[PDB]
Amino acid sequence: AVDIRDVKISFPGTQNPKFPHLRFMQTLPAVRQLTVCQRIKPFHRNTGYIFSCATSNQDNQFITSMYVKSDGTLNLGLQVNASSNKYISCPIEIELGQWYHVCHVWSGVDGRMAVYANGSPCGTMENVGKGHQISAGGTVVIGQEQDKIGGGFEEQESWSGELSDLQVWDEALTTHQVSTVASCNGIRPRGNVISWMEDSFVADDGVIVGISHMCSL
Amino acid sequence: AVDIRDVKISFPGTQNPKFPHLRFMQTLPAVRQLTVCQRIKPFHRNTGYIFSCATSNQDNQFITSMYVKSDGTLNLGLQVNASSNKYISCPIEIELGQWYHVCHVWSGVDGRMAVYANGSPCGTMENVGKGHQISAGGTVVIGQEQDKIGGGFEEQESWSGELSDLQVWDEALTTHQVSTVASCNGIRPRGNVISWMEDSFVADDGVIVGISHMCSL
Amino acid sequence: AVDIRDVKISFPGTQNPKFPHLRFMQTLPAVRQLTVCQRIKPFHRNTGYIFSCATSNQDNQFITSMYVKSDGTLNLGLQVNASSNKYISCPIEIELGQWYHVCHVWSGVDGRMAVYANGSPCGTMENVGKGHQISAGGTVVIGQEQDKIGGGFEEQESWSGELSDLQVWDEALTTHQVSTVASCNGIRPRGNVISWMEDSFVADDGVIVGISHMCSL
Amino acid sequence: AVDIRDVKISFPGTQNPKFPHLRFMQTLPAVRQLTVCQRIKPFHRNTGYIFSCATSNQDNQFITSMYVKSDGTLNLGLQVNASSNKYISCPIEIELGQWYHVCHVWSGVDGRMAVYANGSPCGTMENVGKGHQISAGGTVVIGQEQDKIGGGFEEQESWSGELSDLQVWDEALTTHQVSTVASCNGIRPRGNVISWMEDSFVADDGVIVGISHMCSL
Amino acid sequence: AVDIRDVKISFPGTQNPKFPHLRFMQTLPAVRQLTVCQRIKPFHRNTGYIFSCATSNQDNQFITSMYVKSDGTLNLGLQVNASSNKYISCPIEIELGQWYHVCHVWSGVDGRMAVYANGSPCGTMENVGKGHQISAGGTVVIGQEQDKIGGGFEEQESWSGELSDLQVWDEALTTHQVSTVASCNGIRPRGNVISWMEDSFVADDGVIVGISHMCSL
Amino acid sequence: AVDIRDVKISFPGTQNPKFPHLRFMQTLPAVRQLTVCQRIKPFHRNTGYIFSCATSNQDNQFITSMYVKSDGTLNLGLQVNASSNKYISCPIEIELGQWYHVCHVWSGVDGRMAVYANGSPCGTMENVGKGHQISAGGTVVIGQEQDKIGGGFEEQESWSGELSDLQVWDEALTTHQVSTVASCNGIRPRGNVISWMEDSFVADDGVIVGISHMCSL
Amino acid sequence: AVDIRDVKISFPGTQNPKFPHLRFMQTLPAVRQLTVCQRIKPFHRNTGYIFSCATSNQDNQFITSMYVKSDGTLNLGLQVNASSNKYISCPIEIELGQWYHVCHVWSGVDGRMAVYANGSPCGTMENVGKGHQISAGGTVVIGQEQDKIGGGFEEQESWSGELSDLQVWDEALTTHQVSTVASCNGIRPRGNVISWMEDSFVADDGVIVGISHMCSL
Amino acid sequence: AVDIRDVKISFPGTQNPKFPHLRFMQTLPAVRQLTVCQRIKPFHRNTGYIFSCATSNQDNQFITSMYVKSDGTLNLGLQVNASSNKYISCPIEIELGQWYHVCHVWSGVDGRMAVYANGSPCGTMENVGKGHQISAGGTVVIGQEQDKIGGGFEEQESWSGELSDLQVWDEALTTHQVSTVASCNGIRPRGNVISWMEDSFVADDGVIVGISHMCSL
Amino acid sequence: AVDIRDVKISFPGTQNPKFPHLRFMQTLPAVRQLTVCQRIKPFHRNTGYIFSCATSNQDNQFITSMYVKSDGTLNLGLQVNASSNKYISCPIEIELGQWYHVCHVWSGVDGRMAVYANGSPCGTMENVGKGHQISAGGTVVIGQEQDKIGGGFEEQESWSGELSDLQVWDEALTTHQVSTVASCNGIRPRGNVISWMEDSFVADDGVIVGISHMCSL
Ligand SMILES: [Ca+2]
Ligand SMILES: [Ca+2]
Ligand SMILES: [Ca+2]
Ligand SMILES: [Ca+2]
Ligand SMILES: [Ca+2]
Ligand SMILES: [Ca+2]
Ligand SMILES: [Ca+2]
Ligand SMILES: [Ca+2]
Ligand SMILES: [Ca+2]
Ligand SMILES: [Ca+2]
Ligand SMILES: [Ca+2]
Ligand SMILES: [Ca+2]
Ligand SMILES: [Ca+2]
Ligand SMILES: [Ca+2]
Ligand SMILES: [Ca+2]
Ligand SMILES: [Ca+2]
Ligand SMILES: [Ca+2]
Ligand SMILES: [Ca+2]
Repeated sequence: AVDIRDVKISFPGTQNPKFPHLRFMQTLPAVRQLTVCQRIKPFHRNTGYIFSCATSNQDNQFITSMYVKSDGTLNLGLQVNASSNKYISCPIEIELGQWYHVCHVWSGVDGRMAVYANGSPCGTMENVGKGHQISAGGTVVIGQEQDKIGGGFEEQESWSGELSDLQVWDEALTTHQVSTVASCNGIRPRGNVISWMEDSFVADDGVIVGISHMCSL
Repeated sequence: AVDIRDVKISFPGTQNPKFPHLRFMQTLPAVRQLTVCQRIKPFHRNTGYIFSCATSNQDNQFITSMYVKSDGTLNLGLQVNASSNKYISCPIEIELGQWYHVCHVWSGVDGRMAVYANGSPCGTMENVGKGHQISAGGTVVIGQEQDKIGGGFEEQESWSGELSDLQVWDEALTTHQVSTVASCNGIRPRGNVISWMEDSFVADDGVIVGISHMCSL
Repeated sequence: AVDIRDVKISFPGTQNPKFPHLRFMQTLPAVRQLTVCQRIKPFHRNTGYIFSCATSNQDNQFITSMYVKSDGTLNLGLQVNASSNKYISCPIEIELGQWYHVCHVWSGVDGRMAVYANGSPCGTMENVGKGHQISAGGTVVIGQEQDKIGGGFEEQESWSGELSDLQVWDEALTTHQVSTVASCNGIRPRGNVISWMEDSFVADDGVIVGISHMCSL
Repeated sequence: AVDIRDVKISFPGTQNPKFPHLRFMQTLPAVRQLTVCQRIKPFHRNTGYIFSCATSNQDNQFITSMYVKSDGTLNLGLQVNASSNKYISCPIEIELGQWYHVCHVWSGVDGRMAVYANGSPCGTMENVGKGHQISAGGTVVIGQEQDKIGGGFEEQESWSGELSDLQVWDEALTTHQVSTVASCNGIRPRGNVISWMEDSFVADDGVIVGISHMCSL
Repeated sequence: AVDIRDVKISFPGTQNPKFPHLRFMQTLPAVRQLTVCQRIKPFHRNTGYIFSCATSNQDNQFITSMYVKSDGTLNLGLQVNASSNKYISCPIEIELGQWYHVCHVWSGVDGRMAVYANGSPCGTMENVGKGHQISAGGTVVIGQEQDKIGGGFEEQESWSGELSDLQVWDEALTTHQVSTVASCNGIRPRGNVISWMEDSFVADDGVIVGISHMCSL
Repeated sequence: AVDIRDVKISFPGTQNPKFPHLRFMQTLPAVRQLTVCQRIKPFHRNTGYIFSCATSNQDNQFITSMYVKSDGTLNLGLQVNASSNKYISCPIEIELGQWYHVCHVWSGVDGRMAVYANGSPCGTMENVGKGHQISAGGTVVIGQEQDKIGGGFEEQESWSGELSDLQVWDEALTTHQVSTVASCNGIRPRGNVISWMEDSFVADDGVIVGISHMCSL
Repeated sequence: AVDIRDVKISFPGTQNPKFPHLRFMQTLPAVRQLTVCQRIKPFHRNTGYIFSCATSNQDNQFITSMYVKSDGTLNLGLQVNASSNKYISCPIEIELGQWYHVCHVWSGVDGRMAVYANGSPCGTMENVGKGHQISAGGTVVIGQEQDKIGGGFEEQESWSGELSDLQVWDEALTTHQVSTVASCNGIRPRGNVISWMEDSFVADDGVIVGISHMCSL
Repeated sequence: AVDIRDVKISFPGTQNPKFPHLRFMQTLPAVRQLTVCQRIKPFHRNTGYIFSCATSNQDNQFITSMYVKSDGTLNLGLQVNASSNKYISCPIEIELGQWYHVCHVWSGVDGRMAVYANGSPCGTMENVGKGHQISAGGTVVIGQEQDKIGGGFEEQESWSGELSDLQVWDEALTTHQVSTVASCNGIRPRGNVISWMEDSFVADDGVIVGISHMCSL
Repeated sequence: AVDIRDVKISFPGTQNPKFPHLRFMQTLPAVRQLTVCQRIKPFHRNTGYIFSCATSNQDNQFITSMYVKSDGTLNLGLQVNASSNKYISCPIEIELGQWYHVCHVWSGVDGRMAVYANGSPCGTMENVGKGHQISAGGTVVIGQEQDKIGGGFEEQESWSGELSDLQVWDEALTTHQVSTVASCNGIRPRGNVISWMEDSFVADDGVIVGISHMCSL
């Protein structure tokens, strides 16, 4: 049968008061490094936030985002501890309505940031949350940007499209690791902090549950 | 990895205006026979409707329901074409918070009804929608009873608990077939009209997505 | 994948001017013996004709029919060269909306007739078309009784239900052969005069094409 | 035995009031992307519509069509939401009465259109239903162009020839995927929204059911 | 594919001036023993000659024949050197239009005669051509009785039905050998003087060539 | 044992009133394309017709023929719907008394004609029965040209020689298919409309039945 | 090498201000059922708490405990939502300084309680937290009883001994499941909420890390 | 399952009076050579001591340390018998928050010192404890520098980061050996004096126990 | 080659000032349970001490001893924390100069004592060091009884004979474990605190090193 990792979620589109999203049941432990990967099929070209981690006193602990520009260039962004969104553009032309594997690697130890598109690195950046350590209790929401724990959504910050195979590690995966994670036929590794479908989450406001044909047809 | 059929959905509990439920994307074709099976972990002992099929002019086309009585006896009910809920009790003591495999087999050809609990038949009944044929376009909702297409929910008719491996055939499976469907280690067959996780559906109002440990530990 | 022999056709029901049926492209050679087998899911209990073979000057060359009685007894009928329908009842209780394998064996050589239900013989009969030889050019229609080549249907003579795995031999199969033909897991033999799905036919008036779950689930 | 995917349907030719065609039993869910592939043996060189998807208030939701020009060039057309037929010509000379594999890929997300002939791309086009999303409930008819749900056929818009292995996905398959879909000896994938022979359909007005010798001889 | 030994010939029926029959190209060597076996599906119950061997001066060198009596008993006859037909009845009830394996074993050395039905002996007889030796040059005709070399047929002596797997040895096979020859799944031995299909023969007057379903279905 | 496909028929030679020939029991369905292949050992160098298909109102529906010219060149002809024999010469020198594999491919869809000699194409031709569709009920005769259904033979139009492995498809096989059909050791495919030895036929006027040593020695 | 599940922790013994214990990094999601299993080597015979789950406003959310009586009888206790310790004695004589596998199964759905010793059930109890649902954010501490989140330890409530293979599920495992969990050579399943060694935890006050020789020697 | 050698310990960071560290239960025998290897993920760039061996009268018997310089160069230090820290820089740029395998090889026999980074030698040094022999009874502490047996920690001398697969031999491994020790997929050898996880140790002050993803993902 | 575990040591016999013995290099960690097993070939029948563990303030921390009585009965003794030698006699007749496997199991947790002879238990005893915990730093001497750390030997307390396969665990092995340890062909387990030949020791005063033929010949 199809593999559990090929299950996908669809974020139809936001418009107050409907905010399709996902909220994980368990909260994240305290972490000082983090790698978040997932397969995405973007719908809009404007900025939208995908992964949102918020604590009782910092709704902007960790937030991954993206936006495509006119020439079709992919721009992956990361914000740590209410900082400003830092972006890194990838040498790939995006086609709205298509699948892509993306990873964000963050290391508060030295404040390094690295984003990957399809197993290939796009580039790194520094002074991104350097010295910062996400407090324990992070609540995770997908497809919406929290301003309140698991709430306070702004339709203009939401992200629409399809998503699946979300994996998260509290370690900064190396460039050679990231590539084994993105490959479809690879060994398909699982995150230690969050393994797609293995860690339960909550759904609301019309998310569609289906299957991703990116890897298997 | 875990199999896609072991994914489960949790229906936390209803209380206006929150109605956790599922609504399938595709509507059912016109059918004159129907077998609906699924694994369930009931939470409450009072009547709740699980499978609800409604058309633009008959919100009560097909509705499976259940309720446990004081002695712990399982009672599976079926209602066809706005008829009255017909019940058949099973020779098994239910334990709220535990897994059970259940099937409802309906044949409008002769109006026969048969319900099974864990691959074993509980009994049959007659004159249940005899001669009736569910019109094409049936909309399916899980965990809520529709009074309107995909809506008009009544908190008192909702069903809470956990559910998974929902399979549906537009044929009246035989007693020997039903048993091969319920077994965990069996060949695990898939429904032709609805295959759990293979046919996409919509989620709203806090359903929890996780994994069922009934079959595999 | 599912086997080609598991394809089924559904005959919704007749009502002038709609006569759902099938008409084979090639006509039958001249034959003096004939075995017609197929899997059927009857809808009505009243007489209906399944296999109809008609020539330019005898629309009643060969016609298989059936009807269930009050007690649920199966009655298989055969008519040869405009004779009268001869019936043989089988020791099995029919359940409208269920699958059954049936065969009609006719031998104009001695005029013997034998009908089987699920690989088991129901009984034989004599003086049924004895000495008769169906002329070459027989046109075959399924689910309707011809009074004209490929036409002249009477809605009261039509047969509704589901059908599949239709096999036809111009030889009178033995009782031991018929049994290997009816078994699902058996070698599944194919008719030499007509092999289900292998010999093309024409469809009209709303027959539904799908798949039979009698053998494979 | 021959594989179920090799079953073919023949559309003899239209002439009021006879409109040979197929109508699928289940209606399409709401989709915003779509890939329709199938093997075809064209009879006429003039425009004819193959796949027709119509909703209660837009009989022109999605319609694939084709026509061969004097020099034998294949022209595949697509029309979305009552737009005008957009065509893309392929670098292949058509031979009426021969087999060809064809795919139409549409993505309302960015309005992109791509057509393939025998696993190879013919070219793409833009602004084709951009932003459009086919409403849920699409009724599909093959070999006829609907002006009414499952009706209102115009013999000048009908398409004749032979067809088989019709596969449909609610995702925009990639160019590398389309190629594995068209190959005969390939893994032969099945559509998630419509799998030839697996999803039941209705037949009327003389369609011939047989077998395609394109792949297997 | 089907085996060459399963090819069958049909002798429709004689009526002056039409005499369906077979005539072997090569003539038989001089023999003093002979075993002739073959599978037959009799049509009429009256006497008919199957194997006819004639020389330029004795049209009645060797002739096998059969006839069924009222109670359905099989009677196999043999005539040697213009003697009178000697018969031996078999303990089996014949059913016109069915297959049976038959052998005639003759030994001019001691004049013994033995006939078998389905690998089992029916009985022996003596003083049948004792001391006789069929002269070289015997011409063989099937389904007709010669009064002239390869001619002089009498419609009343013809034999109708189906025949196949004709084997002939110039040795008197033992009872244990005959049984290995009759079995379908056995090693299927071939005659040394005549091997069905291996030794060419001539056909005239409407014999039908087809395939026997006695052994393989 | 030798394969059933290696059985051959010999057409000794015609001379009124003797017309050695074969007539198939079942008639051909209505077809608009046709591929007829067979192995032949020609005896005479003058024109002779091999495959003759006639309907109740057109004795010249489809007729394959051949003739060798002085330099030994093979000329394969085809006539459709009483048209005139169209010929295509092959780049091979024929040797009367030798085996050759030949195919005629006809497509009434575009009126194309193609003939092959030993798996290799000799050439194509156009405007051969374009738009024509052979009516249902075609009677097939081998080695004689019908002027009447199964009769009206003219000794000057007869064809003598040996023939075997006759295969017929109601589809226009491609050039790559034709080659797999002609090879001896190949997979040896079977025609869907007529499979040598599998579809019964009638014989008269001295045809010799034997075995072909073209493929196996 | 030794398996990761055989790692053990030693709780030397408490004496203010030293409180050897473990505190898991991630907090428990909200749960309404729970199965906690682990291998233990008890040191003292008096009551000691092993598993302690505390939330911001209920330090007594879930607490497993045990004590051995004079006759060596094992007594497993459970306390839910500040209730009173409920005990169930097991039919086994404990030997301080030896290994034992223990499981606590709780289901707030019906308030059922069941404890096991070495894969065998000791007995069940009711009205234990019935209707209760542990709030999300439970902090888990091992070997100490919290009166404050991750603190407020009372040396008289601490538990000493050795522990390993701690597994936790948010489902109420069945009696048949518990048995496969306790066996050493079994498949050794892992908890979905807490998998020994897989989910990180914090150590303080002298816990000894080593290896358990209960299973492997 | 994950291998026992992949268990890691995290040293959060020191700040009086909290001194996260490890103290092995068994003391080191008397040794005159020593190889200490382990996988480390450094947090700070300033000097920190990792391995500390102290006896009743020399708290500075053996101490491994490291520090990264501005340009990211790794500097591994060793101190023997209260000598001064001798350093050797490695040709590798360190990235705080990443994994590296490191070994210190010391031989009091000739006073040679050699340090390796990732299986490769960085360089050697001499006159380092030449003639010295560590007295029996060495107590080992990790992540803290002892000034007292198992105590007297100075927060400015502590080392933070993650560590795992600590192996120790009382022999001076060769350069070829060190390389097989550092490889992940290698045979993974174990130290004879200290084998990670195999020899028990004590934990205090918040060390985190988890798993290293350096080798296995 | 012979296995390392079959190496044996011979204790010739003591007589001041010669005290043949062994002293392990590493000292024992602090333990509260202990299992000491070894193969022995006794020479004298009078009491002799084998395993002696002494700390800087208790030369009598743990001492195993034995003596054979007149009837040949084996008596195994144990002394803990300067207590008095407690003995347990075994139901086996000893033969000086022969091999025997012996184990002493001590559990200070409950003060239980158990001795085994050849995998079989001889009996248990209580109140033997109950509550006692051997302090860290135990020095081990074999074949001599220490009154001083690694010294102060008394010739009358020495033990002579041959010994090998000495294994020691800081856990109280179960009776079923002890039996797998004693068997020669068994899996031959190794102690975690002391593995024969794997943990280095010192030799003096004429111990003979050789090989034991108890297990392998
Ligand atoms: Ca925010
Ligand atoms: Ca916001
Ligand atoms: Ca309702
Ligand atoms: Ca309602
Ligand atoms: Ca009629
Ligand atoms: Ca009629
Ligand atoms: Ca239209
Ligand atoms: Ca139209
Ligand atoms: Ca005669
Ligand atoms: Ca005669
Ligand atoms: Ca003619
Ligand atoms: Ca003519
Ligand atoms: Ca408390
Ligand atoms: Ca307390
Ligand atoms: Ca120091
Ligand atoms: Ca210091
Ligand atoms: Ca002493
Ligand atoms: Ca002493």
